[PDB]
Amino acid sequence: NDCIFEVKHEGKVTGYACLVGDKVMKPAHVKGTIDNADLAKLAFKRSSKYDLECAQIPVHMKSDASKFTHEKPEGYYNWHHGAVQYSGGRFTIPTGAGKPGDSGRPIFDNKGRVVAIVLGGANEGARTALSVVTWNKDIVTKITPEGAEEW
Amino acid sequence: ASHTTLGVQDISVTAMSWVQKITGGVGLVVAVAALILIVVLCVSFSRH
Amino acid sequence: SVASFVLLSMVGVAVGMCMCARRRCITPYELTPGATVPFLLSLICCIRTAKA
Ligand SMILES: CCCCCCCC/C=C/CCCCCCCC(=O)OC[C@H](COP(=O)(O)OCC[N+](C)(C)C)OC(=O)CCCCCCC/C=C/CCCCCCCC
Repeated sequence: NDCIFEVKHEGKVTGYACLVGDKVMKPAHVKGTIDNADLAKLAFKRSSKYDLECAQIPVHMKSDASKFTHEKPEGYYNWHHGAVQYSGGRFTIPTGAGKPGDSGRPIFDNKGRVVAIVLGGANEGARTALSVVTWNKDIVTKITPEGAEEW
Repeated sequence: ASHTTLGVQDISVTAMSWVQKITGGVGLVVAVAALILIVVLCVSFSRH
Repeated sequence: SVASFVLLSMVGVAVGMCMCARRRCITPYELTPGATVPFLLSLICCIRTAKA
């Protein structure tokens, strides 16, 4: 934990950029400059398909990036605003747990490794379906439940 | 003159084959680029 | 007039049979929760998933 950085704006934080493996994850819909000076200077390749902005970590100096994994067994995970529960192909939370302005928050498994980065959520009544950027064995994927709004 | 003069398309030499060769080569490279782009769109349309 | 009328009616019957085939080959996938329709069958029968 504590490896993430808030992407700062003029007067408030609009999202969170996470360090995973050797890439500086950052959602693309959120805009800002990133707090840390060096990270702001990297070339961020974008993709509207996956709503992501990533760049090679200066791994010569950043040797603290979070571990990652590709398997997502159904169970319970945590995202620093509570505990996210897995079911089928959705992530659900208590309705008030999620809030705008905290998009890009990494979510971990029980062993302290990230599995997905939240982009937004759809309030389903009691639960909130999370739109996340995860990855399978090979390549990233964007699970977007119906009616999910950006954060 | 004891003949007539009309538009270009029917007056070009039989050695207009240069035009056909250049146009066909450009059309081939354009078609290959379009096919590659179509294939890339197809997998990108199935990976999401 | 007769030839034109029947031929357009023939193509109408053909398109109706195509629509009926699409309905009867797609409803099993519609009823089943999970929505695992393959990409190939979605393209052939001209349907889209709920995550695209
Ligand atoms: C390695 C490769 C080697 C191969 C090379 C092949 C060579 C290429 C050759 C072409 C040969 C052309 C021979 C045919 C010519 C005979 C046509 C004709 O018999 O005509 C001749 C007339 C006679 O002259 P005159 O004095 O009686 O007329 C003017 C009257 N005065 C003077 C009072 C103004 O001349 C006229 O009238 C013409 C007037 C109109 C001409 C202008 C044409 C306008 C075209 C515009 C195209 C627009 C671009 C389209 C882009 C759209 C985006 C997709």
